[PDB]
Amino acid sequence: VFMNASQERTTGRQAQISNITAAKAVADVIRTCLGPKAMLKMLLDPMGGLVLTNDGHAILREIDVAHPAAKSMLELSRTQDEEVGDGTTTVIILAGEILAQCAPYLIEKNIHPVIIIQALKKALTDALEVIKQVSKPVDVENDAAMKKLIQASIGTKYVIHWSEKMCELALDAVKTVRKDFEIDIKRYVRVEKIPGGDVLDSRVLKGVLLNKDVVHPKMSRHIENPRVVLLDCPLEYKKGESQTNIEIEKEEDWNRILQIEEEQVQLMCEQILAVRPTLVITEKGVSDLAQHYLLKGGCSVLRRVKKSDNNRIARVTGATIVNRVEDLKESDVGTNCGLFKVEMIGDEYFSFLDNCKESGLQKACTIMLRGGSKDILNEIDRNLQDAMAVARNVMLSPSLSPGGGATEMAVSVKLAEKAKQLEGIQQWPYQAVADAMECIPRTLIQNAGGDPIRLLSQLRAKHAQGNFTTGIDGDKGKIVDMVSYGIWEPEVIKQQSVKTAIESACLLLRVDDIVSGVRK
Amino acid sequence: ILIVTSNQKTTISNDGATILKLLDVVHPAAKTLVDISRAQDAEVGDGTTS
Amino acid sequence: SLQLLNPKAESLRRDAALKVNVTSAEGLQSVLETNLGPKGTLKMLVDGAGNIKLTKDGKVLLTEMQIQSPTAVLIARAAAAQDEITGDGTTTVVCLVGELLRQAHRFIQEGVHPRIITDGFEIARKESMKFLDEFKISKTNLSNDREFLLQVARSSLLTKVDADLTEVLTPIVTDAVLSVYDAQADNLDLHMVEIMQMQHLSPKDTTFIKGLVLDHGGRHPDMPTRVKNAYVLILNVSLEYEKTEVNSGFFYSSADQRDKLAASERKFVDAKLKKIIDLKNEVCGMDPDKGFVIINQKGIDPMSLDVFAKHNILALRRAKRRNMERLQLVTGGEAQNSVEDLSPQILGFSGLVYQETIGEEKFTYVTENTDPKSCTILIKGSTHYALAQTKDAVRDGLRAVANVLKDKNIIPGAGAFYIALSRYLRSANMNKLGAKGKTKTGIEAFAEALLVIPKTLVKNSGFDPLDVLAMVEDELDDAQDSDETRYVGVDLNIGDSCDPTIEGIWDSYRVLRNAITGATGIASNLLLCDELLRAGRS
Amino acid sequence: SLRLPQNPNAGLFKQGYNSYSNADGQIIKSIAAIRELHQMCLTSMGPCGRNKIIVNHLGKIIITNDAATMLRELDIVHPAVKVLVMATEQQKIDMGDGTNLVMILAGELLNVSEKLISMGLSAVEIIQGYNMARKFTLKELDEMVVGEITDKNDKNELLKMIKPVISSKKYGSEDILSELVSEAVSHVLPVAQQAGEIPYFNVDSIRVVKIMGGSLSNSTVIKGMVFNREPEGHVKSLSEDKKHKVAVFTCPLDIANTETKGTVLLHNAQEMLDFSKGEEKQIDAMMKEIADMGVECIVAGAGVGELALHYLNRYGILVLKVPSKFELRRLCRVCGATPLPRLGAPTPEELGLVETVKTMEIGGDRVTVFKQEQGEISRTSTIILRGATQNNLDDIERAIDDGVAAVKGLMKPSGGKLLPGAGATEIELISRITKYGERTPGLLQLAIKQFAVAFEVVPRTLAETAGLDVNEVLPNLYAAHNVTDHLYKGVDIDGESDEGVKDIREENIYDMLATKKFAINVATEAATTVLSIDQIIMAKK
Ligand SMILES: Nc1ncnc2c1ncn2[C@@H]1O[C@H](COP(=O)(O)OP(=O)(O)O)[C@@H](O)[C@H]1O
Ligand SMILES: Nc1ncnc2c1ncn2[C@@H]1O[C@H](COP(=O)(O)OP(=O)(O)O)[C@@H](O)[C@H]1O
Ligand SMILES: Nc1ncnc2c1ncn2[C@@H]1O[C@H](COP(=O)(O)OP(=O)(O)O)[C@@H](O)[C@H]1O
Ligand SMILES: Nc1ncnc2c1ncn2[C@@H]1O[C@H](COP(=O)(O)OP(=O)(O)O)[C@@H](O)[C@H]1O
Ligand SMILES: [Mg+2]
Ligand SMILES: [Mg+2]
Ligand SMILES: [Mg+2]
Repeated sequence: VFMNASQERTTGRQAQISNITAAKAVADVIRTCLGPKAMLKMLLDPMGGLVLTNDGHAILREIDVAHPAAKSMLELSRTQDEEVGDGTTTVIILAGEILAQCAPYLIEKNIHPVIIIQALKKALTDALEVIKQVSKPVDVENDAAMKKLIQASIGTKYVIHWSEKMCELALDAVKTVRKDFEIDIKRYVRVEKIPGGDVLDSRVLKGVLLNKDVVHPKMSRHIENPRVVLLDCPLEYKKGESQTNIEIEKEEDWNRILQIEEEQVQLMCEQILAVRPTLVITEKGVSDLAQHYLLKGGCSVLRRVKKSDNNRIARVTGATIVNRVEDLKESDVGTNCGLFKVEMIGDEYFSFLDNCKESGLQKACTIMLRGGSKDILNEIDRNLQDAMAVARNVMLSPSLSPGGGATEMAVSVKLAEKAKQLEGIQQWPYQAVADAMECIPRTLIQNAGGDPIRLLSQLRAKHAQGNFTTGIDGDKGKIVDMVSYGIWEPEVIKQQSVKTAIESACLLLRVDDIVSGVRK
Repeated sequence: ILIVTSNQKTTISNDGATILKLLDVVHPAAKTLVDISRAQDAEVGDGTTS
Repeated sequence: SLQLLNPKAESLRRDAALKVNVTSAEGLQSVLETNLGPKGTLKMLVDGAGNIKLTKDGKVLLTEMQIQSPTAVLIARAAAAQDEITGDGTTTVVCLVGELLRQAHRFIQEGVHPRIITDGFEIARKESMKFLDEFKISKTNLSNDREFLLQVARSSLLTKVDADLTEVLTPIVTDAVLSVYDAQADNLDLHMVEIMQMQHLSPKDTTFIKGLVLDHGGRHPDMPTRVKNAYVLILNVSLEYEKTEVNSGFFYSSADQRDKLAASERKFVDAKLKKIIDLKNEVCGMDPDKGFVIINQKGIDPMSLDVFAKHNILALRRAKRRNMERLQLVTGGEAQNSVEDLSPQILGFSGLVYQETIGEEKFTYVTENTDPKSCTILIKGSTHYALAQTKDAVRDGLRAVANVLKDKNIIPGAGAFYIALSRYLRSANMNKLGAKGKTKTGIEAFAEALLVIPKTLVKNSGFDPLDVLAMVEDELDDAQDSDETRYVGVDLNIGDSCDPTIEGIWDSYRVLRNAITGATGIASNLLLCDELLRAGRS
Repeated sequence: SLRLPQNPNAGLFKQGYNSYSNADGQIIKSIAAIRELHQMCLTSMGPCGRNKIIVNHLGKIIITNDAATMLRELDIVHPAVKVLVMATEQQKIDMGDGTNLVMILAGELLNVSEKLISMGLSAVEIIQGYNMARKFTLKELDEMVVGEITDKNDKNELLKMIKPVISSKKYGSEDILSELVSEAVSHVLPVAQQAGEIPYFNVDSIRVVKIMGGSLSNSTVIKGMVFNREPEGHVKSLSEDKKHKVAVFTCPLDIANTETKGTVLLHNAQEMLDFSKGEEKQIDAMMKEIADMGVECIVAGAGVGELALHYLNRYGILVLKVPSKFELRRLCRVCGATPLPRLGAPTPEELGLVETVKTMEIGGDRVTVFKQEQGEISRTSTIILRGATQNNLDDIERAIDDGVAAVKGLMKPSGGKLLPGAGATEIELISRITKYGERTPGLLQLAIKQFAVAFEVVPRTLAETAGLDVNEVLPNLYAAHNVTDHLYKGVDIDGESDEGVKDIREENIYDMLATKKFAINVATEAATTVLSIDQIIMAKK
């Protein structure tokens, strides 16, 4: 025989037919996961957990497909999630259609897969132009419009009923992380969960939330003005780096060796008491003896705190990451701490750190979630990532594109009108771009239960005459303009949807053959 | 050409008429040469190899 | 306890047996309810042999597909008895049993015993008969109008095929029962119509023939296919060599007796055929445009075909048993077995007889009868499954129009009886209760379970059932505000009420009788079932 | 969260049953899956089509560009394909050609209707759309007729009939095979001044005798038939008697014997001595009467005994078995006699005439030739095929069967009028249906437009097999119909096809009216069934 190949070489036209059918199959799984009346999806992972959601990205993380063309479609959700954080299902559902509409031609009119690519870049160049023209700017400092902008994505989720609280929850969190350009990052956004409780009393509080309690019982559970000092090192005597081997000759040496173990922990504790802190947060563990004299000054000792939770404390309290204790000064000590208090919950203890609230480093915060169960917490946490992702685009880009499919439908109309004046060989793939852009409103009408035949016919008749902000009401299923409807989305999500969907088609269209089982 | 089929009976030949008859051909495209060889053997009787 | 008797036995008791009965009924309901109405979907019964067949009747779907669950076997047997005696309404039986078990199980979970629940169904069933006999209407069938039979046939055939084929086939159903009628004896036979399976132009190119059509052709080429006037003659004994029953053998003394003993068999053939030749010239000798055809049930000797071929005699063989009754009804002849007695009175008459060569076979067509008491329907089609589809359509449509003549009463369709029966079974004041607070639970369950039929039609059409019924309960109420019988229906084109009567939709009286009676009995016995068991010797 | 609850309707129908309903995606699963076999009939379409080798389970290899023949042997598990399979067989047993057109048009209606279902148009409306479009198509084809033929007797008139049919299958051979089929039809039809009232014609009249070896140009026409059989007894005279009366017997020529079984009974030795001569004198009384009238040929279907053959050898009477019953009656049509089962002796009225019978080898095997000159024939002819391979001659037989089947399609109805071929009337129907869709406002207008788009495959499939660009000659052809001369525009297949215009009358490519009407009806009915079904129920194995 010959090399590890040639099992069944899918070559010629049938290879591309399987890819268009495979790419269409990925969109059919989450066809119902779009619009305000979207259905949820419970996926069963093989480890033992469960993922309850409707986001296309979180659905496609858990699924596993043994096909190489569908896996490239699987990776597009990571492009959208780790770029903005909203519209992942929009990316997957649009590309499917682009690959599908271009297929008739590939299969029958024999246009080679390179001429379609040249047609799409001019469509991509024109798509950014009309998306730039259709979008209207909006003021960033208007809190009334910002709340309606944040809740546009929440409306397609379960917590639309609590949208009055989530917009206030997300707006306060984004402004805390926002640095005075206007760059923010979600790594300090703490996703700590508390099972049980009501969503109404759930609120954001400035500062951190630990899972641990104090070590000694005599520690003060209520401090007016805490002074936090971060420690990295072990506060206990440690073995040390080199090969050591003390050799003891006299009887007065072993008690001296055990006595210097007590005096070294005294020396590091006494220099900590030069500034007299109230709360000492150590990264690594703590000894039972050093804690005892940390007590003889008025400090408070905690268990080992992982690094992550200390970098947030450094920005909240204003302290610095300190390992060498001999170089401890008064300037690097945290201050302006609001309040200290420990609540009793049956799961674990929880220590609260509040801030005085009154440029410098960006402040961190922890968002309290009080759901119904464990899956409700993970469901609501992903909604905050989808809701807070919307708040970044308006700050980075003041443009605001219309929602409800009006933006993509505007791309469909202009590409359809300009396709007549684009006479040549590029006309057939260029006109097929509009056929897929008019599907993302078609999916909303199908989920709403209406007839998309007459609605889209009524849409195109009023889109040219009425206005550029016309769209479909997902709840009622009638034509309602986005100006009166009062729901808007950013323009950045529309750019990534058009760019990622077209750029994905240019990769997959160049596939000629599929050969499986070569080597590792 | 010396051919020995599964039944273990020797059959030596020079012309391609009976050589292709002994070798039971599975492939249809290779059976085209066998059909013309028997047709040339049936009609004329010469040039079955050429 | 059952494991001590038989370790290999099993038993579900009092909660697991109830869920099995309801889930199996709802599972059978969810699959088979889609065929209800004209907008229903077509099923492809693809067996292991690759046989394809299209149908919408629940009888043939459940017959080919063997049922594993024990509950659905009882429902399939009910559809068999429904299709056997009536031939229509199998989809209503499985939906009523599924809904009755659903609505009943809603109350069994509330802590109600199954006994008083089934007691309410029987009182509700008897109350519906006192509502049904007043709800029906009487018409005079003596006029034999074609317009009423067409719209009644159109209501039954629309639930099998689309509109354009229904308009072509709906005159074929009305033409089936033209001459088959007896006022005094009240005898009407359904089996006299003959269904022939053959491949021809298209399903939409079929047509009705007045007389009989046989699937046997002329064996010899010399006999004439075209016959202007034919006198039929019925034979039943076999004209070929029949071994003498009592074992025997020809032991010839010399070679000269061989051909003579061969001629001994020729004498018995010529003996019975000489009377046939004498029967021909008895009527009139040298009469052009007057043939003579013979229909024999058993085989014919190929040696004797030359005798029939010389005198221009059409001979057919291997005919069916039920066709012997159909010959005398169409041609007006008389059946005969032997040839001892013959006469021109026993012979029938035919105005036109012709044959057509379609493929590797030939079909004999006998038409132009004076007063034929029977007919036939050619089931032409473009495939194998369309023959069975049109055969089931005719066999289901013949019963709907035949019941109009068996009993003159007829119920309006379009869910009119189910909607009107819902209000009547709401409040039984002091008519038939039996007990306080016990029977009324079953009256409410039976009333709510009957309204699933018009809702299932709306679910197939693709509209909301609650919205289109809101105007409908409303229409009936406004009608009541006038003390008038305005029967309302369900139109699936626009999603609005309509009159069943004016528009053109009817149901047979015996369909709703056996459906409600069969569904109530099966729904009662399955609720009474508290434990399922299995036992036997492998 | 490891094992599912296993669909608690599993107490219902067994595991072998598979449901593939809609909403789940049945239409998307089907229209697509069948695109593989749609390309099979598409590649095998046109004069430059590719034949496909199909090896059945028994091993009998067949190589054909005839689509039908293909699907009969393909064991197809998919049920939705099988609706297209036997729908094509209806065209075979009836019309006889176009097997490939009805399959291509039926599949393209499902392929082009992807846009209607995906947009969200109701399935019930699509059936009503194609049905009303089918009615307009049948009514409109009558107006585009320019080939109203009324003679249908002469040989040159059939050049517009048989040669387009033969030009499709193995385009390289046109004049030779058309001469065989056209000369066969002239021998079949009787010589008369005016033959009317629908004269009878059947496909069994023209038979095909396959002989191994020899070039296709060396073939010839035979009025009789040719059997692979060994004559017995003597050599023929071949010019001496000038004519031969041929008796055809159903029963054999043997000392007659009874049905019920008997045996010889002899009470004494006097009958034993006469029994040896009694059998000889018995047949001699029946055999001498046959020789008095001069029956120079006897045909007995069953096995002939040696005693009967011995008496016939000395008189020089030809014998022949002919075991099969179907081919026994065709020989009677040549001579013009009827079967005479009993041995007997015969009569002048029932006995026919045959000019001569000669024996030779055509492809090495000895055969019996019943060719006659100056004799009267009625519905009988044969075409002796010479070829290099048996696999190629099988396709010539079906091509001739489709050719003579078109003659059955013409003479059986009152009119089998022609139409413009080579992608001429198909593009005209696109213009007619495009104008028809705007006359009737409604939601069904989308179905009328997409019904016209399905007819596009007929011109471009000839261009794809020709190695031409579809996006150049197809839109250029529409400019030629702008405006008789515009009706005779078609698709050219030649190296000079850059212009994309060739007149039809230069080569006389034409198609039948009744063939396309029956093909469009069966194609629409095939697509009507596939779009009407929603649930498909399988079974185990
Ligand atoms: N209330 C609404 N009515 C109509 N369309 C909506 C509505 N909300 C969102 N959409 C549409 O749904 C698409 C996706 O929005 P969203 O559900 O927030 O993102 P994702 O698809 O990531 O869940 C947008 O392109 C928008 O046009
Ligand atoms: N004596 C000869 N001298 C030269 N050429 C010869 C001679 N005999 C045969 N040939 C040539 O060589 C070829 C021999 O064909 P070959 O294979 O031997 O026989 P076959 O073709 O029957 O199997 C022929 O094409 C012939 O032209
Ligand atoms: N055209 C129609 N419009 C409204 N209802 C109909 C129509 N045709 C049939 N029905 C309803 O469907 C029910 C069952 O009819 P049918 O489908 O013929 O029997 P089955 O369900 O046994 O096949 C009837 O009770 C009738 O009310
Ligand atoms: N020389 C030619 N020039 C142009 N067209 C041709 C030529 N030969 C064949 N054709 C076309 O090729 C087509 C083949 O059709 P075909 O599928 O064989 O017909 P059917 O489907 O009725 O059997 C014909 O319609 C004919 O018009
Ligand atoms: Mg979103
Ligand atoms: Mg040689
Ligand atoms: Mg019915």
